[PDB]
Amino acid sequence: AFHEVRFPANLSFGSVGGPERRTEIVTLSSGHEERNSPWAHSRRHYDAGVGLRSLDDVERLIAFFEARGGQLHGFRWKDWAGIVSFNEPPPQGARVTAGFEFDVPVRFDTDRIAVSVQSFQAGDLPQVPVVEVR
Amino acid sequence: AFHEVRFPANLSFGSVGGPERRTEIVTLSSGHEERNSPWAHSRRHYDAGVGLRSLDDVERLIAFFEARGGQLHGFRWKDWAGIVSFNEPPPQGARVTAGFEFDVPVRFDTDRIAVSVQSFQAGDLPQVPVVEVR
Amino acid sequence: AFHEVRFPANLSFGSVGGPERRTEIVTLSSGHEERNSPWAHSRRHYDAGVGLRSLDDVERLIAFFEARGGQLHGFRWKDWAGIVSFNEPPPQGARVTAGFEFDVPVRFDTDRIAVSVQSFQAGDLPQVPVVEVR
Amino acid sequence: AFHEVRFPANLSFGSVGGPERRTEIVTLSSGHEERNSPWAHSRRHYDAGVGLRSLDDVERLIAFFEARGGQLHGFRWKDWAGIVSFNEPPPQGARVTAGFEFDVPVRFDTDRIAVSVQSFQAGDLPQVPVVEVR
Amino acid sequence: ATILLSAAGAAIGGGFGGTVLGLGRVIDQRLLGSGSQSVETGRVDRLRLSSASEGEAVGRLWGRMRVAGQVIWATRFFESASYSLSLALALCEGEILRVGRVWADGSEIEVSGLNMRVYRGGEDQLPDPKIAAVEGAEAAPAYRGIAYVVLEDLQLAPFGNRVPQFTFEVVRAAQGALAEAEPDLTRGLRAVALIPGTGWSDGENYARGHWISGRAVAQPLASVVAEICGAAGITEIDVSGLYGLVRGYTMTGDQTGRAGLQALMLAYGFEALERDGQLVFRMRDGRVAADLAAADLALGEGEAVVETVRAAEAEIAGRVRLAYVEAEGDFEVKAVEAVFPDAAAGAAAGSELSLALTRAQAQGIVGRWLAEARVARDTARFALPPSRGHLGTGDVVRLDLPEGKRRYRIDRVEQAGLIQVEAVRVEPGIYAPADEVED
Amino acid sequence: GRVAADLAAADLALGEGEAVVETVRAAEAEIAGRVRLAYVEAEGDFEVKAVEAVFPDAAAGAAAGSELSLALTRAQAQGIVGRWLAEARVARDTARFALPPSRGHLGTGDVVRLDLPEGKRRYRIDRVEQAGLIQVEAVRVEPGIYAPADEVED
Amino acid sequence: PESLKAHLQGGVTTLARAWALARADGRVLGFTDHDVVLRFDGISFEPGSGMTAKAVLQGTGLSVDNTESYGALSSEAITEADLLAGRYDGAAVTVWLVNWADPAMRAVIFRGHLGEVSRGAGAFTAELRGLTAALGQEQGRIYHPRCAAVLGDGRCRFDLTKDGYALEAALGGVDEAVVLRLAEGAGFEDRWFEKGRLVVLDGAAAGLIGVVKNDRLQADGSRLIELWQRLGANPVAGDRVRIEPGCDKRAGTCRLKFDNFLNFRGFPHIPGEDWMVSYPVQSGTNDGGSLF
Amino acid sequence: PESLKAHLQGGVTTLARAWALARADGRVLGFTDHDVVLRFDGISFEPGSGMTAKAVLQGTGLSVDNTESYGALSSEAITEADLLAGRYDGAAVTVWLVNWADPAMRAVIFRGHLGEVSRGAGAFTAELRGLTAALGQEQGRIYHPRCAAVLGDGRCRFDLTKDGYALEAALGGVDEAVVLRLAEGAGFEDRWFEKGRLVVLDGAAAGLIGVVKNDRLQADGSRLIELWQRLGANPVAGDRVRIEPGCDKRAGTCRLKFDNFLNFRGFPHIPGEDWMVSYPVQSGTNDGGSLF
Amino acid sequence: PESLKAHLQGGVTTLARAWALARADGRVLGFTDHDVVLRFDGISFEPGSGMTAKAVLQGTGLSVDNTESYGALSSEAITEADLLAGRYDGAAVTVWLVNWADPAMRAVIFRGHLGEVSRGAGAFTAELRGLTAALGQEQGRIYHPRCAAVLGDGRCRFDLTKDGYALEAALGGVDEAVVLRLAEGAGFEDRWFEKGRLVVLDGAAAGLIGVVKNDRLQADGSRLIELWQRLGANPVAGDRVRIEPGCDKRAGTCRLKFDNFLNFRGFPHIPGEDWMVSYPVQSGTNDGGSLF
Ligand code: SF4
Ligand code: SF4
Ligand code: SF4
Repeated sequence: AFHEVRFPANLSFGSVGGPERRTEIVTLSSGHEERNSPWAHSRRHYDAGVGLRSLDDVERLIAFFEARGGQLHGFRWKDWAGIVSFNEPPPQGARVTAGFEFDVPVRFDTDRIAVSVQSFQAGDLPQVPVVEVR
Repeated sequence: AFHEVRFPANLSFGSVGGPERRTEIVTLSSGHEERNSPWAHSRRHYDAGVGLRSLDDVERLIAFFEARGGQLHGFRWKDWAGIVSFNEPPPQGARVTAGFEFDVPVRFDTDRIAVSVQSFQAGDLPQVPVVEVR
Repeated sequence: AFHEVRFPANLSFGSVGGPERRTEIVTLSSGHEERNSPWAHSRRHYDAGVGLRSLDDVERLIAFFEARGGQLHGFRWKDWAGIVSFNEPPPQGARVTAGFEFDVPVRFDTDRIAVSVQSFQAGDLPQVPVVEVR
Repeated sequence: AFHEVRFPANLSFGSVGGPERRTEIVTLSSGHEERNSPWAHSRRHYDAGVGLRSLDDVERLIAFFEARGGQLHGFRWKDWAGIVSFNEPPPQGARVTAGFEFDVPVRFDTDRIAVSVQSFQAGDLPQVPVVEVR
Repeated sequence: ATILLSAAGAAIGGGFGGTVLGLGRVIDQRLLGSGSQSVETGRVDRLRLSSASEGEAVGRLWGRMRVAGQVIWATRFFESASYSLSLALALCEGEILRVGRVWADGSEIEVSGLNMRVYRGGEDQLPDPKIAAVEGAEAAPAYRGIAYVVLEDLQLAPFGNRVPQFTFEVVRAAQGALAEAEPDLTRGLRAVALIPGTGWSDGENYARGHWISGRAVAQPLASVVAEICGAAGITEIDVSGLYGLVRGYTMTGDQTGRAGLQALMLAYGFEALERDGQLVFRMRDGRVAADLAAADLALGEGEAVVETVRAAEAEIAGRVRLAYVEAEGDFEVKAVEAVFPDAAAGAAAGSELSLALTRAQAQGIVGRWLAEARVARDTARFALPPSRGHLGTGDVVRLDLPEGKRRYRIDRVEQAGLIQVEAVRVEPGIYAPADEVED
Repeated sequence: GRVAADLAAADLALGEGEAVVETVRAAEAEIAGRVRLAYVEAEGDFEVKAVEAVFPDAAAGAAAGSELSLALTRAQAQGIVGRWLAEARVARDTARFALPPSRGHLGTGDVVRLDLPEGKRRYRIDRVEQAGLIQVEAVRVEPGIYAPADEVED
Repeated sequence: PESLKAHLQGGVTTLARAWALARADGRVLGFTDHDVVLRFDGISFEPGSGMTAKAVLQGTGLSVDNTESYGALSSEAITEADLLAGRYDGAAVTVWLVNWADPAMRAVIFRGHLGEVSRGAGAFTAELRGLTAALGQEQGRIYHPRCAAVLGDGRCRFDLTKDGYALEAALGGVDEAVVLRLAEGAGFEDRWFEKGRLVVLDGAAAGLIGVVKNDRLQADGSRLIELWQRLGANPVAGDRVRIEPGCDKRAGTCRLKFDNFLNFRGFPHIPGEDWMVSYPVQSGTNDGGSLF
Repeated sequence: PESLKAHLQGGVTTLARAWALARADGRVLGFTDHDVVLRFDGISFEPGSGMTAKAVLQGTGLSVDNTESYGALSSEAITEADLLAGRYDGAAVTVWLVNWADPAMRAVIFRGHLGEVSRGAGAFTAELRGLTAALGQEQGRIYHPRCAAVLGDGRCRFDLTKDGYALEAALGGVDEAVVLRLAEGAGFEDRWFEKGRLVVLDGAAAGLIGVVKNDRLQADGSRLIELWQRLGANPVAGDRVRIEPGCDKRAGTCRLKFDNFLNFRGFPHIPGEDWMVSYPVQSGTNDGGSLF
Repeated sequence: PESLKAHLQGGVTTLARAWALARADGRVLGFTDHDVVLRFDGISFEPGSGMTAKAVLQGTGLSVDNTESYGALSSEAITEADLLAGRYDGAAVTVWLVNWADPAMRAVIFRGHLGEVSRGAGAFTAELRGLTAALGQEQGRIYHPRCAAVLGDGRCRFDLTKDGYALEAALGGVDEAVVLRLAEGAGFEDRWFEKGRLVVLDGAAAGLIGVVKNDRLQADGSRLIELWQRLGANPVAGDRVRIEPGCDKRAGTCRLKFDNFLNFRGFPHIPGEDWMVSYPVQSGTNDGGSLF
């Protein structure tokens, strides 16, 4: 786990991601249901990042996966979407922030990455999913 | 179960959903077959909601899933489609409304959501399937 | 394992490939989870090469798979993307180069190849996935 | 096995095919690999032939599958791509030719064929894969 | 039309009948390991009785061990006036050495009192005994293979007047084509003499004394396991790595062939390895042949470099038992047990071996099993590449880990071009003499 | 061995395993080289006896015996064990084919001639499972097995 | 592997599987994965058949090893009229793992015994039982009142050619391969050989063993003989058979027909259970005799 | 559940699973699904490991219950050098089903015994045998002529510290964790303790039990002692062991070396089968004696 | 098939499956695949239920045949309040394979016995055990000192109506279908019938058999009787039951209450094991007597 950097600045339009829950459920077949939640929290689970710049940006991006990545390190993630609460219901969010200001430490959900060449200097990679391990 | 709010007002064209019937069935290989249902109601089972507004609407929408949501709470749902009966047959609907005026309390059929950024201010999420648990 | 040649010069736009990490993982259903990798390197795992030239280039390319290929030989691979380190984190890459100057000896990930004729002189083959075996 | 004819002359743009190998492989999980080849040869494995002419050409093509075909006969195959060697590496191809001049005796990889009518006189069939049994 | 829940029926028979075609037991399975299925073996015969029917099978034995025999050709009771018979009791097959120390129903009868004529049962085809000239020469049976003992004018007076159950100490030398090559004592001696003499006495150094009375009978373990595969027909048998003394094993007829051999695999622990077509029977040791590091295993099926299974504590065989035969005195069923001091609270696991061995040796064997069965809790399930395929199916792997460097002997090698292994934990110090005192 | 079917090879249905006739020949190491009984004497003093039949080529092993509690004479017991040792080596071959419901009158115990290009070997059938496609696990049966052995007596 | 480790420790390896089976008849058959015919011994391994080589298993236990060895049957190959008739039963194999670049770099994976062969759909599938197939079987004698051995056996040596005992005559009238007419019936007793070896040494059934029954001569020395079982290959009414004489395996038939009553290996008297629990009553016959 | 039914009958529930295992050593370990560290007893349940909680089964029959309980091994956690050496064997668990909002709303699903633990691929999988594991095992004595009990047992109480019997000395020369040199060999007989408890109470192997063999002192009281089995954790040539004396479990070794021949719990004489069916012959020795 | 081979050898065939089950009560039920109600016998096969007809199996061995026969339960049909109460147990079926164009072209596939019926999810699944279900069961008497037969049995014929033995009275006070008040209790002894047949011949439970216990009359001839088991159908406090008298199956209760001590079919004396191995001591009672 690191505190190394946010990310390369570029993120394409389509960087999707939202919180998860396990919340297993029985669906009582002759009436309503009853369902349990063991989390009290949520994995933010950001997906579908895309790097799109010159090939000068690519070699600092492929080794972003490699050098400080490996598999098992932080690389605090920037959200385009210390405790934050959500007060728009009379309930509350009250979800903690271990890192400062929406920085949500994560890890990539990939055994490999796949960078493509689109033109003499175009570097693309279609997806880098994350799940924000604590 | 809550009585918190309807929803964000915006819903895209394509918000699908219609009643779901157990309809346990035998399918005799001879021919005609019998069947019965144990509900005497119908889960309305609304799907494919889409939030589309600015990013100011997104942070009150992502924590809508989180804060009063979790997984297991009401958030009464607005239908664009106290007891209502349906008299267009000589049979009857006679289906109850626990909440007032088509408000059908539900829950989202998702372990996670997936909000996307499509431009500097565009916030999109493709689907939030519900089932109106009693 | 050979030191025979790089490759035919031509590679189409879309020659994808990036490092692949074992990343053995436990995925505890509680929440956060631990992980470790036994490599201390990363298989570069290049894919989607395409030969596109005249049919004069094809007979030196189909037997490239056959003659020095077979399945189990080197044919040092040219990357369009002696020890190289990656210093953009305070961590390090420090990944070795057995061959000189980005030449990454590989093997094709195919039991067969599939060359197509698209016109009197056009020779195409859609993919030759490699993995850079040491 | 026959020596009957090459084929109908017409072949559409897209007649794909290239050599195969079994070359089973273990991928030693904590380092490099080791892999075996039992062939010393290669099945050329041509696919995706298409007949496209008038319906006068079709009846000499549907019974090409039937009359001298059956299933288990030669019909020497023409390649648009006595021992031929490949000398572009310092290794060698040295692959034999039982038939003369790139004629690669094969068999169709089909239990059935499927000829279509595209217009009053257009005859099409999308694929006839072969593997060149010895 | 659709199929019923005999989809479970066709899953068994013969869905699983094809398996065992091509393939107390409480402690028998752990000692062979994952290994293979331990066949039911050696319910030890106590109260050896002789049944005169026609459905009992021909016994076989190797060395000094009592066998019941059975009646063949008894004449009618003859009253002298107070009875007399002419028995013939057939002990076992093959050429044997002489039968001494006959004791009937009860304690002991002196063989000098009898008129018995022992026979070796020679393939030379010994003629008629001429006591069967009661029958006459024209119908006198002349048994070739079996080693019968006739009895002449036997007075039935001291033991009731009924026929008593006779039991006979028999000495049988191990035979077979591997046995006639490489002769041990029983013909290898070729004249020992040197009778110490020089006359309750000084037998406290008999277990360490140079003289060979009594233990000259006992056949080496090499030829007895060679006799089994010889009788089964495997002449390709390789047995130079075996080092043991048998001292009176006994399996009956129709004892499966292998189930008679499998009792020896519990006592002396040997591999029955079969690297090549030789079927090498080597004695099991801890001599490490592999030295794998953790970096040198292949990618398995379950995508784990080394799956390591530790068995349940509730089933560790806290105390182990035997049912050996006394082998020095009057041959009787005995029992010793080895009890682990920390966990004696349960898990008794005993088995019965029909061979004959002494008193300090039995406590040595059960002391060896209780150590081994707790060592063989750990099993490993890894895959190693065919780059080193010379790991035969019975070798033992050092298997360096980051935490431990624990040895593993291997079983159930299934390769197809990727040698995948079910090992088991084996230490070297298990296979030693226990060095215990005697009775 | 009275044959009721007379199938040619052209007249079998398409089975499950997509083979017209799967033919299994059992292992040589398990053929019951010598067979045994435990009958009762039935003429004299009723006592347990035993006879055995030994095949001359392969006598090297595979003793397979069973015990029948009935009473029968001496030449009959050697007749029975002479019949089993012939039958158990005949019944090594089993066939696993499917025949169409166009001829469903093949009852579960009938015997099929089953003409092949190579052999024309009879087969008695077992384990008929049809559902509208009679699929058969046959077994090889010859007619000459079921005869008196014609042996002398005691 | 035996000193191909220098070849094998390199990742660049080329070991192609190959095996030879020796039938019960003297001929062997060759099989290889290499796709080119190769040989190292005088076997000439053919890639035209055999060889899928699926997953040889092992075990320190006495249980056999197994390999199903999927392949093809053809006229050069096993051809399945050979297999069905009764050959390939105790066929002995050795599987090899040869280097096709240099066939002197090889070893044996196991030497098998090929137990169960399942042929079907124009192919064959043959389970290779391991070295330890013979273990796991019952061998013994049960003191029964007959004999226990075959004629050629060591426990009863006979010199089966010592006189006019064997019937060497060539065959005619094969009919349904159970009835055999035999032109030269005459020369022996009626019902002389009732349990004998019908070894047929010529023609289609070459070296194939059946057992006789119903040795009856109907007219002028015809000697119509049945068999228990079919030969599995049709004799062609010109083959040469030899039939060893029949042994009833009984003391009376032993000593009368044959001289070898000494080498009996049987148990004629064997008193019985009721004798054993009997106590001697002092009435009637209590003098020494046969008890028969 | 015990009076959380008011919480549970509502569909809005939040019961997060959690369990504690108590090792054979006094320490416990904590595990929870809740993803936040919580505790109700002094256990401090950690969500860093453990906890997949797959399908506890039940049965009115004596057969055990089971739960495979997939998880993770780490330095805070089990760490698997602890597990392999011989700990966690008879580890006792309780699985709980706590409310994470209020941990006073909980019950026990079962109290288990954790029989089979299979670790691999950087994780562990541990079958939780049920409460009835001890039933289904054989317990008994078989009248054998040795003793039957251990030294500390109630059937033979000894007061194992009563004199200079135990060897308390600290260890040197651990070598391959089977041979142990022991600096203070001198103080006892040669081959005094041959079946004893090598309890090692310091260092790496803390409270770990092995069994001695080959108690031999080579020079100046070295006392080189072997063991049957490895300790599984290497002692560091500075640890303190104590070795209780060795019992051969025999009447002669009982009364001579130890005083406690009264508490024997063994069966020395036990005449035999041949005595039982013997009828008394009136010859030779028939006066009252030892029969030994 | 029986002479529909002319219909069947043509590829154009139309054989639609159909079967009838005869319940333990006299009524039968009809079932067909044909989708139109058809009949050939007086059964009126209905396609409203039954009939999936999955895979009848066969075997020369004594093992049964089987067919699971998936279908539907409805008010015309089995209706499952009939099935649960105890009917359809030994229900006998015949499966037919009729031509729907001409129902005179039919045969029987098997005649079954319908062993295991599993109903659920608004449907039923009923395993059709084959003809050989009765084989495979243990039948015998074990020389026990009671009787062995039922009252109506051939081994003890009784003429169960011969006097005022049976209690024919109509029922009141059914309560929980175990207690039965019975208005006409009076007419018999207290505790007269303790093992009898409560055949109920009217109303809901029509022809349903239970066994009595606790025949006690509390006041004015009430005769409150329990049963071992529920009838499975509630009697409606107006039904007519008849109760045959109770047999304790003992010699004293045989001859006293009933006259039929001759037809005993039991084994009263049966000395014992200890008698058998006993040798006669010449002390005490050794004169001829009862040994009781
Ligand atoms: S009768 Fe004689 S020759 Fe024939 S089997 Fe018996 S002993 Fe051998
Ligand atoms: S010898 Fe004495 S102290 Fe030792 S185990 Fe036996 S009874 Fe107990
Ligand atoms: S007591 Fe009489 S009537 Fe009753 S069961 Fe016994 S024999 Fe039959």
